[PDB]
Amino acid sequence: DECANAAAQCSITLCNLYCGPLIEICELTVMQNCEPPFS
Repeated sequence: DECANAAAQCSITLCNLYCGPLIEICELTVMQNCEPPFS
């Protein structure tokens, strides 16, 4: 999925692109593994 890839890519800019509700767990995971907001 794109939402999955977005998290795997450590990007908020991808997270929001498709994750909808999962934006939260997406951003959360990206926080968890990485230093968002992605550039």
